[PDB]
Amino acid sequence: LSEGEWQLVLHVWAKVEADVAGHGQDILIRLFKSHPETLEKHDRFKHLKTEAEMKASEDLKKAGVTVLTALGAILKKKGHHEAELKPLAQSHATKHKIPIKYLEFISEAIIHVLHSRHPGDFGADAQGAMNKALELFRKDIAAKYKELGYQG
Ligand code: HEM
Repeated sequence: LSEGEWQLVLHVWAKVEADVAGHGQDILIRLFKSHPETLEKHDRFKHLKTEAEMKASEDLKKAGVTVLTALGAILKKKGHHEAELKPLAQSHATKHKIPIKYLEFISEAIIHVLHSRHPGDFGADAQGAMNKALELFRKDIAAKYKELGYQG
């Protein structure tokens, strides 16, 4: 990415950082409504049925913060993220078994929620920069998955 593209990514991300849990809820709810098979991966809360149940769930709220905390740390490295990807790839490839296509699905949900919440900070320039950042994440985590023997 260019330095300007990185700055656009980090600009909108600072808006996420104002309420990380609420953004995480919205992104996971979007993911699970759009791609219900992904909910099955979360044993603690895979039985949730309605949007209201999802919003009330403490476990789902914790999960959203876990994801966004880790992704924010990755984005702030501006591509220089091998050390942060290493433990993530280890668990996601060998324990949770999250295929790349699920990482595509959550990327779509992140983009949807950022555009819904922050359109004036998420125009075409910024959306393209975030798309590039999230594609770089997925490309590099895929390479690390294969190093670990996982072809997902
Ligand atoms: C931006 C993408 C993602 C990030 C940064 C992320 C990050 C994290 C982190 C930091 C943890 C806790 C430590 C660990 O187990 O490694 C975790 C756990 C987990 N992740 Fe992810 N993750 C992402 C995408 C996903 C997706 C798309 C799924 C499912 C479709 C998923 C399923 C899980 C599961 C099942 C756990 C174990 C805990 C639980 O059941 O809530 N991850 N992830």
